[PDB]
Amino acid sequence: FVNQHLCGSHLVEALYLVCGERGFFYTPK
Amino acid sequence: FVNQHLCGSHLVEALYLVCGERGFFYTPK
Amino acid sequence: FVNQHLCGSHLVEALYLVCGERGFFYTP
Amino acid sequence: FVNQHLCGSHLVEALYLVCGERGFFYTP
Amino acid sequence: FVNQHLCGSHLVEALYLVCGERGFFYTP
Amino acid sequence: FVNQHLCGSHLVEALYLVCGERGFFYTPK
Amino acid sequence: GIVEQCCTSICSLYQLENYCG
Amino acid sequence: GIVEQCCTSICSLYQLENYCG
Amino acid sequence: GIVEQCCTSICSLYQLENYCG
Amino acid sequence: GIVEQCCTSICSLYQLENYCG
Amino acid sequence: GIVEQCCTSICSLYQLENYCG
Amino acid sequence: GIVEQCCTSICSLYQLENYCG
Ligand SMILES: [Ca+2]
Ligand SMILES: [Ca+2]
Ligand SMILES: [Ca+2]
Ligand SMILES: [Cl-]
Ligand SMILES: [Cl-]
Ligand SMILES: [Zn+2]
Ligand SMILES: [Zn+2]
Repeated sequence: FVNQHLCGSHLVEALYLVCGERGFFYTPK
Repeated sequence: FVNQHLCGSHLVEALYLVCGERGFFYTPK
Repeated sequence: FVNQHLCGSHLVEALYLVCGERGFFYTP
Repeated sequence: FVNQHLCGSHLVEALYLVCGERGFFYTP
Repeated sequence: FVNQHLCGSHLVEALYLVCGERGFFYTP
Repeated sequence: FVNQHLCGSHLVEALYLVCGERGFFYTPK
Repeated sequence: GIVEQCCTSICSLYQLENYCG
Repeated sequence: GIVEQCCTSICSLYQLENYCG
Repeated sequence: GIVEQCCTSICSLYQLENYCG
Repeated sequence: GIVEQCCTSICSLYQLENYCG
Repeated sequence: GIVEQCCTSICSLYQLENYCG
Repeated sequence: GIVEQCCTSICSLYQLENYCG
């Protein structure tokens, strides 16, 4: 799933930034 | 706080790769 | 389109390296 | 120095996401 | 194409982490 | 040293851009 | 999930805040 | 300049938004 | 702009330089 | 904490796996 | 070559390790 | 090596080109 992998890579970097001290969860398909 | 922020940015990218389908829940302090 | 969004992310990282001390204005 | 160069790489990536369609200027 | 350039950018980050002190060869 | 580990992560991304179709060897020794 | 919501159309940073802890 | 403001003392996302177009 | 130029077809380092300050 | 364990001494890919969910 | 092997079908970390020095 | 040369002093893209294939 190359597109989904590239998307998730950028999603985690954005969540890290947006969520700050709250942290976040990444749950792929 | 800058070095910890930069470090954590690379850690979540590493977790993304290592954890794969399992996903992860990133918590900072 | 998400793919164009991810492309732009890489473009600005490239501009950072290529432009050096000149900097750059990213105008999407 | 290097630590400042690496900081800037991350700054540019965050500006990309924060600024959206407004774009941004990167002046260092 | 662009898709190959963007995929390769992520390949080299993954190679960096996986290979560690061995290093690696990136050859398209 | 983590800061050296983070530096190498950016080095390989710059090498990717600079070298293009030439590719490159990352020899961290 | 976040891949369904955000990997074919763009999610704003406000939308991404839904996945914070 | 953004480097002086944000690479010694960390910048919030609001502070970063100061540099948008 | 740079997106229309460099996301539909790949841009050289010199082509990216045209967007510098 | 992953930050405390891994941001001044390098963590192996093995050690990081302990943080997967 | 790695691009042909891993940019149309996804590669695992084990398959990536094929390219370590 | 690259690490000793480029992590204590900033390397230009031209210096980085030495490590090209
Ligand atoms: Ca990044
Ligand atoms: Ca990255
Ligand atoms: Ca990067
Ligand atoms: Cl991508
Ligand atoms: Cl860094
Ligand atoms: Zn990408
Ligand atoms: Zn970094």
